[PDB]
Amino acid sequence: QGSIMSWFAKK
Amino acid sequence: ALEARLEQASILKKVVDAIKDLVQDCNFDCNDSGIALQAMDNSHVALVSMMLKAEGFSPYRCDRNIALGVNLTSLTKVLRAAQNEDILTLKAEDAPDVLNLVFESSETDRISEYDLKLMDIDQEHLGIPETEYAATITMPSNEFKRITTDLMAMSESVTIEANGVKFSCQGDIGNGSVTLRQHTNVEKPNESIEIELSEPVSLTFSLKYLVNFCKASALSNTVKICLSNEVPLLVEYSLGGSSYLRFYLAPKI
Amino acid sequence: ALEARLEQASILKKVVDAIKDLVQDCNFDCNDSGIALQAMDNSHVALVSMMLKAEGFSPYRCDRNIALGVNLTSLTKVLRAAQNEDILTLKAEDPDVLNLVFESTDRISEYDLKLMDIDQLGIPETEYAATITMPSNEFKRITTDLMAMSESVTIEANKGVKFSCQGDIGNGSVTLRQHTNVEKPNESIEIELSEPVSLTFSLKYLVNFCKASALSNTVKICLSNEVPLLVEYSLGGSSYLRFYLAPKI
Amino acid sequence: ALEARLEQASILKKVVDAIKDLVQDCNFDCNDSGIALQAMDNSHVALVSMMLKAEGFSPYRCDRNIALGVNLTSLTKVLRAAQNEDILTLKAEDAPDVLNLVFESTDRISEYDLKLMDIDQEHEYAATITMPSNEFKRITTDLMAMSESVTIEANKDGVKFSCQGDIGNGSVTLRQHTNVEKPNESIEIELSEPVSLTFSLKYLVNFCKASALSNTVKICLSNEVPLLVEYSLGGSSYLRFYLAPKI
Repeated sequence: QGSIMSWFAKK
Repeated sequence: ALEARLEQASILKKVVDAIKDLVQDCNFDCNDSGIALQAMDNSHVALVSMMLKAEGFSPYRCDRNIALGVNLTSLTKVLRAAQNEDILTLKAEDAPDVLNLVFESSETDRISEYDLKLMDIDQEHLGIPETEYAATITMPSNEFKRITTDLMAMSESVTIEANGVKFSCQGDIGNGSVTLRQHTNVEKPNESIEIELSEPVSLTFSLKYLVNFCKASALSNTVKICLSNEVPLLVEYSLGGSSYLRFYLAPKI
Repeated sequence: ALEARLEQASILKKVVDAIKDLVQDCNFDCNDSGIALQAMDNSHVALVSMMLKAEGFSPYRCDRNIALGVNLTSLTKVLRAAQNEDILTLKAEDPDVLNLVFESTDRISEYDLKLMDIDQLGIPETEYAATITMPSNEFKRITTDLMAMSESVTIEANKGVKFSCQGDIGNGSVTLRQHTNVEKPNESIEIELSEPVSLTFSLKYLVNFCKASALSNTVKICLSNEVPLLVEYSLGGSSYLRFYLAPKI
Repeated sequence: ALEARLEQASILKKVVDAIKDLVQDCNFDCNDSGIALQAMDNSHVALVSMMLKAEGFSPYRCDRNIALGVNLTSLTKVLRAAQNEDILTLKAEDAPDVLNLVFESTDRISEYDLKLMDIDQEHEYAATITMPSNEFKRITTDLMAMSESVTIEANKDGVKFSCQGDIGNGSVTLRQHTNVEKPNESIEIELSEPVSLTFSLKYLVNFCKASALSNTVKICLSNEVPLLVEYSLGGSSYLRFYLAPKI
C-alpha cells in the first residue's frame, strides 16, 4: 500500500 | 467578503457526506473562481480534490482569498439541518473566525442560521500532475458502487485490468470477477460503458477506499475511472459544468 | 360498562407510541366526555395530557367513571397488531382486563390486556402570551437538528419566533415569520402575540414530544412567562394530545 | 458434471436469503431431479426442505450426484452480486472443490469460484390452509410481541391464531373466504377433520422470511405429524419448513 505523497509532491 | 448562494443545498450536503469518512479536517479555499478543497485522508493514502465553480452559485462573490478551516463532523451536524431543497448561503468576512450558513425553506417561512466556529488547519497542499492516463472508463456510478461493495464483502483488494475492464479479487471464500465491455447505449445513455485505451493496465487497490469514493454516487449518474501503471487511480464525478469531485488512490505495492 | 368504537385505530397506536418513553404506567380515565390521560414523567419535568372526545367515537358508551390502569409498553405490543385502517373497539366491565378488538376483509383481532392498579391533574385554561401554529414535521426537524449541537434551546417571540442555541461547534438559530400559505395551508406559520416572551427549554424533551408529529400535519406551540410551554397536536376534531414542559431556571 | 442455468437469478437469491438465518452451513444435493436441500436449523428444532426441480432450469445437467457443501453467509456475499434479472449458471466438476457461479446481465459478466466445505448430511394432513403469505407474516410477528407460542385451530369456516403471555391474551381469526376483487387475499381451508396445535412463534416468524418467494403460503396441520409451512418456488419446486408441535 503506497502513500499518495509518493506520487504527488508538496505545493 | 464571501457571499455564495446555492439555489439547492442538496449538492453541498452530498459532497460533505461523500468526504467526511475520508477526511476529518480540511480547508475550503475560496477565491473568485469558486470554492476548492484539497485534503489527504487521515492515513495519507487517498487525496480528495473538489472544485465548486462560481458559475454553480447564483450569485457568487469572493472579494479576497479565504481559507475556511473546518471540521467535517462539525459541518455535517450543521448541514443536516438544511433540507435538500433549501436555499443555502455561505458568508464569511476577511480572515474569518466563523462560517455563516443560512438555510431558507422553499416550502414555508423558515430561516435557519448557523455560525460554525472555524479551526486553524495546516495546509499540507500537494500538486496534482496533469496526466494523460493509459485508460479511461466512463460507466454508471451506481454500477461502480455495486461492484466495489460486492467485491469488498469477500476481499480487501481489487485488481483492475483494462485491455473491456475486469475487476477481480481473491479471499477466504474464493475468487470473484466482474468484466465490463465497451457499450454505447443509444436509448439509455446512462447505462453506457465507454473505454478509451492507449495501453493495457493492471493495478491493485484497497476496496475500503473505493467504497468510500462511491458515497459520491448520489452526486452523478456517471463516474470516470482513470488508470496508469505505477500511477494513482483517479475516480472523478462531475458536479455540473466544470465543477468536480476527484478521488486519487495510490496502488498497493 | 365501557364500549367505545374508533373508526381508525391508527390514532391510538400513534398516541401510545408517542407517549411511552415519557410515561411507562398511567390511567386511561373514561367518562361521558370520552377517554382522557394525564401523567407526569419520571423526572418531574414534563406533563402529558390526552383527551379523545366521546364525539370522536361511534358509538361511545361509558356507564360511569372507569380507570384503565395500563403499562404503555404492554399496550404498544397489542396496538402494533392493529393496521392503520382497522376499526378498534374498546370494552371493559365494571375491570381486570381491557378488551380490544381490531376489525378489517372479515379479519378480527381480539386482545384481553391485563390491567394494573394505578392511583389516580386538572390544568387551568391559560391565555398564552404567544401561539405558533406551524407544520409539525418542521418543528420536529428544528428540535432534532438543534439538539445535535446543544442540550438547550431559547425560544423568543416578538415583532417572528426564534429558536436559538449555542454549543461547541458554534451558534444556531431558526426563525419563523408570520405567513399564510394559501395553496398549502398546512405549510402556514400562524403567530398570535399579545406579549414578548423569552424562555429556555431542554431539547431532549421537545424532541420526545415530536414523536407525536405523525398524528397531525400541524403543531401548536404556546408560550407564557407564568406557566409551562404547551406543545399540542390535534387527534381529530377537538381531541388533543398535549405536552407541557417547564422552562429551565 | 453439473451445469444448471437459471433464466432469472431472482429465485435462488430469494431462497438463500430466506434460509441463511435458519441455516449457516448445508449441502446442496444435486441429482437428476434437480437441486435439493434438507437440513435442521441452527438450533436443531425445525427442518428446512427445498427442491428446485430440473424443469425449472434451462438447461439442467447433472451427470452424477453431487453434494455442494456451502456456508450460506459466504454464498449470500456472492449471490448479492447477481441482479434479479441476471442469467445465472451453476457449474461444478465431479467431487468438486469449488462451485462456479456466472451472472450475465448490459454487457457485464460476473464469475465467482466459491470454495466448498465438507458438511455432514444429518440423515397427508388433517387440514390445509392457503392464505396470503404477508398476512401470515403479519400475524406471527404481531403475536410474537406478546408470546413465545401460538395455537392454530382450523375448521370448515376459519382459522384462529391465539396466544397467551404476561400482558394477556390475543387472537386473530380468519374466515374461509374467496375474495373476488383481490383473489390473492383469499383464505382457503381444505379440511378432513378439525385440528388444534401449538407451536413456537420464533420459528414461524423465521419461516416468514420466505414470504417474498410467493404471495401465498400453505399451512398443513395434523395431530400425528409436524406442521408444514410451504412456499411455492414455481412449477412443483418448493421451500418447506417443518416444525414439531409443543408437548
